[PDB]
Amino acid sequence: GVKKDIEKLYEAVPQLSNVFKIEDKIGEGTFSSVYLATAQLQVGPEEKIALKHLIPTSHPIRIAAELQCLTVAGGQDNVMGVKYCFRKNDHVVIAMPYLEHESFLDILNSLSFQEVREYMLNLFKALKRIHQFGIVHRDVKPSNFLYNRRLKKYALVDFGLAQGTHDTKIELLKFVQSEAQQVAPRAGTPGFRAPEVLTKCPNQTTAIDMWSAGVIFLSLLSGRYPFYKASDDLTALAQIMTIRGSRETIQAAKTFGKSILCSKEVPAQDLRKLCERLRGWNEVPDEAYDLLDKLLDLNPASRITAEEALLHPFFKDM
Amino acid sequence: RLKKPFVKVEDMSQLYRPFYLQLTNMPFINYSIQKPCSPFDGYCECCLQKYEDLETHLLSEQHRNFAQSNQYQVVDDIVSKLVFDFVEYE
Ligand SMILES: O=C1NCCc2[nH]c(-c3ccncc3)cc21
Ligand SMILES: [Zn+2]
Repeated sequence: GVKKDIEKLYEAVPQLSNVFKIEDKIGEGTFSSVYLATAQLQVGPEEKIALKHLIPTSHPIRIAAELQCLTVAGGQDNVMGVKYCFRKNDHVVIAMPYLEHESFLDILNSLSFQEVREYMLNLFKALKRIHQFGIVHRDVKPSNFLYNRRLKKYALVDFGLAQGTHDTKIELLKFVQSEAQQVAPRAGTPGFRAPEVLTKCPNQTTAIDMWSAGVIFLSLLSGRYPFYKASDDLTALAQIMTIRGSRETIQAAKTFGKSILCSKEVPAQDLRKLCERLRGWNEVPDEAYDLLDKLLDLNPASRITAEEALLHPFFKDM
Repeated sequence: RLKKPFVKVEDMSQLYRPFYLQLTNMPFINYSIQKPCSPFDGYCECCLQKYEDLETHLLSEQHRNFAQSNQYQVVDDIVSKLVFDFVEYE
């Protein structure tokens, strides 16, 4: 079954035969697949390695763009780095150190509250890091944030969808087109996309990743994943308005050039009651919901930023 | 004019056609459904063309040309700047 996939990967990129004993396929996705492999390091130890095989219909700039993010920003502050990369015509394979990780669905309702602060803490380190380089990740969700619960190790992965801030320190990102114009932009998961993305706003900043982190936190606090179950963008928005209020969403969207009509008005929810009813878990401090509120700021200009988040009172003393 | 429930999004500066969502029911927050359920419970970038079956498109000569061209130099450039550190066998 996967035996065929593996075999075909060796057929695709001959050079892999020399270096890797490919043991298994661990993931598939729209734009790539990920294998587990073993290799020998010149320095002596044997290493477990993840091999990400990109879809041969990928543009070369997109490939190089992803790779450059991994070279510059990666390897530090819970951001994934790159050991080496192999090409044979249109087949590229990126090699990364391998982090054995949990399913989010699994650990979801079993983490202590402390592990939740630590998880959130560590995700903002990673976003602080990518945000300094002006990388807009665009697909922040639990499956792109590897968590090893036993080793307490973390890793943001996948820059296959990234864009740059207008002043990105990452040169190739400047050749990636935005969805606003229609290389091509790649669609992300509706349920982690911020309202300015859902409403097709031409100006898209790193704030969009912060909102995604908010959604993750909402899942951690409420015990529900996926929190927003939607297959198109507007459905996602309609669900957001149910949580954050339709009036509040209409007002906020005026500040970024979008006129939103909605036929049924729905009030904003108190975040504490919402999470408590959907569920250290006896004394979740106010600071937690206060932070969630700032992450799920409907206004991208006022939304809290990664380095601001790290200074939140929620995070004293760590 | 529009059957309810609906949502309409318009670009205030006319840069877009409005777009729409019509549902049977608006989302509703279900606190009764059980943990962990939601309370709400192609194209080749290279050849700039759509296809139906990947397998065939990959063997098509439009794609096979690109695949074999110099375009991947920008990839190549980033790559030859990394340091190989695995053992290679013959
Ligand atoms: O780049 C990725 N996109 C989707 C999922 C994924 N998983 C990994 C990964 C897994 C384990 N160790 C390193 C990278 C990398 C990736
Ligand atoms: Zn093609």
